[PDB]
Amino acid sequence: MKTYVPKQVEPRWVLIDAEGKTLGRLATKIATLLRGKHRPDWTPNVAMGDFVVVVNADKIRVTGKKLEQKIYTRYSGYPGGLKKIPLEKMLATHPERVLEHAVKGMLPKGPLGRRLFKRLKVYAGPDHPHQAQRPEKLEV
Amino acid sequence: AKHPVPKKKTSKARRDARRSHHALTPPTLVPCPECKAMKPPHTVCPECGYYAGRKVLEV
Amino acid sequence: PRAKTGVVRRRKHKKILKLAKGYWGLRSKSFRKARETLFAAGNYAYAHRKRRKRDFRRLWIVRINAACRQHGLNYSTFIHGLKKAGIEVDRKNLADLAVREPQVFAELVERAKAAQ
Amino acid sequence: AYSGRKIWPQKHTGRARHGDIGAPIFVGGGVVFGPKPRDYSYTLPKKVRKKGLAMAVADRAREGKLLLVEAFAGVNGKTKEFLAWAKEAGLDGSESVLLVTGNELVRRAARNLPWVVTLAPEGLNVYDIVRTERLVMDLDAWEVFQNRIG
Amino acid sequence: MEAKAIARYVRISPRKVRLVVDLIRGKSLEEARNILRYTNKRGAYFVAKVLESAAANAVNNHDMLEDRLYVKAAYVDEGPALKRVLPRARGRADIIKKRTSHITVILGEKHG
Amino acid sequence: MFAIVKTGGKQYRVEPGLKLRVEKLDAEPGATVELPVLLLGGEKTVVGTPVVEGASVVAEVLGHGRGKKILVSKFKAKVQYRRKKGHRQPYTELLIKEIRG
RNA sequence: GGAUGACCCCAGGCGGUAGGGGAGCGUUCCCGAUGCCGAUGAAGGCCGACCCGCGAGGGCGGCUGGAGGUAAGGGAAGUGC
RNA sequence: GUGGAGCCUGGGAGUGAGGGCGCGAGCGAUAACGUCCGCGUCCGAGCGCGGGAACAACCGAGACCGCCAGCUAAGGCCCCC
RNA sequence: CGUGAGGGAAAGGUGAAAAGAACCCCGGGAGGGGAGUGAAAUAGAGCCUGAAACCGUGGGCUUACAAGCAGUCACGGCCCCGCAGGGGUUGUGGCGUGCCUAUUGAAGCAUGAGCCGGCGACUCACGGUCGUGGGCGAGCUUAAGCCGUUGAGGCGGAGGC
Repeated sequence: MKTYVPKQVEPRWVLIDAEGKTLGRLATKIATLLRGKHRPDWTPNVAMGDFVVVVNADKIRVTGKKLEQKIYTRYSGYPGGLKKIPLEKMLATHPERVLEHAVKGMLPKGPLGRRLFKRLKVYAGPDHPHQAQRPEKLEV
Repeated sequence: AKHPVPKKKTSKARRDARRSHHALTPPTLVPCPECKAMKPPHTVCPECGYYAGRKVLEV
Repeated sequence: PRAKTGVVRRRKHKKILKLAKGYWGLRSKSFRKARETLFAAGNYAYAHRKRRKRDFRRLWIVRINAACRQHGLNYSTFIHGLKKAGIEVDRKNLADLAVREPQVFAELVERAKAAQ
Repeated sequence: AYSGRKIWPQKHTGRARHGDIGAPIFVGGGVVFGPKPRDYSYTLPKKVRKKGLAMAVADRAREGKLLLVEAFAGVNGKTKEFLAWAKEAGLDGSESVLLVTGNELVRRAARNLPWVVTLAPEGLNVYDIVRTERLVMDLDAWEVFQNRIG
Repeated sequence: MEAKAIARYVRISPRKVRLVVDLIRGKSLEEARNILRYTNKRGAYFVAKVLESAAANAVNNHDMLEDRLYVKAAYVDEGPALKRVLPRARGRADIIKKRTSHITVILGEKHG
Repeated sequence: MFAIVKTGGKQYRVEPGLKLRVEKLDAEPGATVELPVLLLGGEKTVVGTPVVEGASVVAEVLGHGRGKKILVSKFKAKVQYRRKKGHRQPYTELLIKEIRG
């Protein structure tokens, strides 16, 4: 009978407070919301997931010794250009990245998966500039 | 020098895309105020012999 | 007598070349190149035919799973429920239900928590 | 007709390897296993020949297409003369005829007909029979025929 | 109506003329004549001769008006190359392809 | 009102007015078959378990056809194995007439 | 089952290099041919989303082409890149 | 025990560079993607399909074709998936 | 081409008939546009058919955050043919290590191949050995020749098995 495939719809804006939430145990979910696997009319090639505003990213909670033991990492393309920055220091300067880098590596690779990442808005909050979109609050 | 040489035939696409800057630009021209003919600015108009705005050149 | 190639080869070549229309550059211009893509096109169409049957099922199961967590339980439970219920509506149609006829699916969900 | 000189060195030319240009691998070259004059003749067992003539005539007779004649009315060479006679005999050229006779004159009359294949009796043979729809013979030919198959 | 003139077997190389033809495609016979005039390229001379010829044809055979002629379409095609020997170092002969162009120009009339 | 019916090993949701392609059934064109039902939908919502005892769906057999040709070709590298097969799938075209219960 | 290749039913086998075997396709040429097709268009070419064949292929149609072509059944090879 | 079992006679072969893995030894150094034998296996010829990130030979499984149907194997069921 | 012995090519086709395109127009010419001839002039002499590589022009779809053996699967958008369907294209998603050869093993950074077209390799003779379709069977068969034929076959027993 051919399978459903939806015509385009209005994307639902969602609000989430991090704060005390385990990084990535949270990120996991944001990812799902991004893809829209929570919507029963989900399509793989389409990008119909929610726009996800997270607020209070600075107050993400982490297990173990990772504050000073997880190291984020960037390579320029120069000799010795491997940059190693510890979690601590990441929170210390660009906190909204920590959750940003986590959600991304949980998104598919490819054109679309970069599209969905754009739909992630992260603010070491609270307060996000998206009063315009009226994001429905979500729990976990 | 050890006689360097193309490894692969350049594809038609890759070829022509070299030539995306090969296109000519038309001669820039203005009307000569006297005789009205088109000519390159800052030249003498070879049609009437005039430049600013006198006879310069017996044509 | 002599049977010169004559007409035969050109024809076997066009057959292939017509089969190769669409392909990038020489793959649609050069017979040989045509043949090599077509071989690959060959297996891919076979391999992906078999694969299409399991691409849709994974999709159905995604789509169903979502609809299932709307009513407060998971795909794996739900499916167990059906089997216990004795409901064998394939998940092609399970999917459709979940997206066209919410209510019926919601019926199916209850029979499923029921039989559990 | 070409020489047999090694067109160019076995090595170091960067070209492939070749001897002379008569090599069948050259467009100049000779053909590999091409026709040579042969002889397709072979000796078919006399008996088989004998049985075929036999069986060829048999089949035809089994179809009432065989017709023996005593002689040939007024055919004295002329083609229309033969026509006449053949008409009177049920031979209108709707059917094709192997006409077998040692009579020179009758053969000459029948010869130039398209629907007639003529033949002296020592010349009888299964093919010329099978080709033709209707066999028509002399008594005098019919004899030599039976003598061939004795 | 269309008038066309072709120059065949012009002993210039197609990729070189095409550069000049490419300038005047779609321009007003007036514009074209001008462009070609002060176009610094051997091809101009030739494209000119083809434009001009096609201009007459229009006016002269096909009842069209000079003040209305534009270049509806044009194109250069490759004709048979003149294969020439270029002797090189250490005994080797090279083969130069002096190339050959068929230059086409097709004039149409500008309605308004 | 729709039902979910089973035929040729697959299931489909059918409705009155549907032309539907199924695996070839042994059945003359113009004849008319009854498909078993595993669920009935809209207004009356009845969940066959696995089939709903009374129900059926009546369809008319418009006729039979052979689907568009599928080129099934296998190729094996470095081995000179190449097979070419032409495959047309036979089908039966159905006009769903009514639903029962 | 029928009565011997006619089809139907039922069951089982059907990855595959070297390689063995079996059934076909197409090319040139001969018999068929004093024939048949052919200018109301041969061969050949370019199309096709149509028909037949598992397939190699074969039709049918349109355009080109302008003088050849060659069946059912057989025969023989300079037979398929 | 009726199996692409077997035995007999004849036509045609290819093969006679193997390889990895498990196990048993010799050599080696209780080294080597080592080497040399034995039993077995798989790749060879299953570089077809699932797992193993990738990956001939480890696990799973011997692919006639089609399906937008169902049960499973190894492996898995946080997101990529 | 080679001092020479010697080596040794390529290159066939308008049409039924030259009726081989007067005259005019752009042009130094070449070429072309008209006119004219012709059943046909993309049969116009660079001439029958006019394949493919290859080069252009015009039209449709497409493409400047994208990762690739170039495809395939699915869905979607735009163009087209039509009026539950087709055709073209391809945005996104899944999947995906060219062909040949040689190899224990090749996408392989091992061989061969620029692309297209045409040429290119399991034959023939005489013996042999199985199989096989036939003929005849304690028998079977002729060879060279001769006669005949002018695509007609017959005779020939020497001989062989």
